[PDB]
Amino acid sequence: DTITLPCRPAPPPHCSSNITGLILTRDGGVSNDETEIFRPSGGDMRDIARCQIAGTVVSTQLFLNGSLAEEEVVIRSVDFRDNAKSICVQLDTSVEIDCTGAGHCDISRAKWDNTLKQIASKLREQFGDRTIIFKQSSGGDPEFVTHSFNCGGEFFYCDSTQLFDSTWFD
Ligand SMILES: *[C@@H]1O[C@H](CO)[C@@H](O)[C@H](O)[C@H]1NC(C)=O
Ligand SMILES: *[C@@H]1O[C@H](CO)[C@@H](O)[C@H](O)[C@H]1NC(C)=O
Repeated sequence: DTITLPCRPAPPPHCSSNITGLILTRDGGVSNDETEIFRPSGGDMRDIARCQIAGTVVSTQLFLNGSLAEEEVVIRSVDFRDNAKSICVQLDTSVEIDCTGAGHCDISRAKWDNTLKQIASKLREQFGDRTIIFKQSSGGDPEFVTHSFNCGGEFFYCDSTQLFDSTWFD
């Protein structure tokens, strides 16, 4: 099985990338459900220091191409206790996005799931034994809410509401 994310306009095949990390923002679990909600960020991915892992392509939410870890998912922040501070996520293996040109870029469901199992068990190291909920960016504009990227001089905007709709370790 495969996660089919629609994008506008129809991304060319050469815009296939590797996901090598992502910026998350805890809202975070503010007055108790024994949970933590995390959402992908809509902010500039260079407006977050101590996450100097981006290569060349301009994006939001995830890092297309760019730097990987030595061989364990590494999650960092300037202060996890402050929810205004974004969380840097750097992978160890990259999940490939295959843009076929029709209108959607595709992700192996199995690859994502286990990239999510590792992130959540890393977040669970920092914050402890609590439910890690992955959810959609909660707005701002039609830009913010999507995974946007630059490829061939143009911006493509992908409905990323599928990658972030999970709960781990209830
Ligand atoms: C993505 O994944 C691996 C990372 O080592 C790389 O060897 C491969 O060439 C990359 N392919 C694409 C399409 O990004
Ligand atoms: C990322 O790297 C691959 C392999 O070099 C490249 O072909 C692809 O176009 C890059 N992705 C983007 C969005 O430019």
